[PDB]
Amino acid sequence: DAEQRAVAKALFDAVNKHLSNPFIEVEMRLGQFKVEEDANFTACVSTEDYERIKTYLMTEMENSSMTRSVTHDVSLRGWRHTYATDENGNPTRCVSIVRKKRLFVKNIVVPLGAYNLRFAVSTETPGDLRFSGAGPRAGHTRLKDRLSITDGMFRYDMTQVTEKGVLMHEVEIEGVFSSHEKQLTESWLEELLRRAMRLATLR
Ligand SMILES: CCCn1cnc2c1c(=O)n(C)c(=O)n2C
Repeated sequence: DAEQRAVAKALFDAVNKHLSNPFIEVEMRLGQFKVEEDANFTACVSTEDYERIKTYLMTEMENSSMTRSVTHDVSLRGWRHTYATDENGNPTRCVSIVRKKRLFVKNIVVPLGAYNLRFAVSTETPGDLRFSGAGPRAGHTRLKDRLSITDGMFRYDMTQVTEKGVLMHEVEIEGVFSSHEKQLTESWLEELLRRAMRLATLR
């Protein structure tokens, strides 16, 4: 509690200078270190931990708005092309083209036995949609089966990502702001830690 307030202030003092940037995004990702060979941190949770997180959120947030989308992402020259998906899971039309620029990244200290937490602030700038002419297979692709639960200023994202045949499970929390420059405050960052720590320690 007392230390949670300190890290919330440390996060805010580092992110404060960036809130004037348009298209800024803030996220807290569950994950773990040294779970695949060539990577340091991997933003994934186990299959059964994903499921236990799901029912927790389904029960404690059953009153909240819930969306559900299947999309097909293509990484190409640093840009991410998002495609809509048909009944078979296959790409149709390109809906958005965005470029992600990491601004600030912080590792959150976590209780022993809980999932690691990664706090990231970045810009996701939309781009010229004519670049969809490259098609949905010009680069590495990820099929994303996302369940989003929006609760106030927080959006929980639970995603099954099929990539090169293997299916991974991802859990993250995003900020839902009308104006992040005015609404992302210390007390918001303190709550983000509270809610992320709850998911990370569900065992
Ligand atoms: C990479 C610089 C060129 N470029 C400028 N804007 C772009 C690109 C691009 O390659 N791709 C794939 C894009 O999607 N956009 C929006």
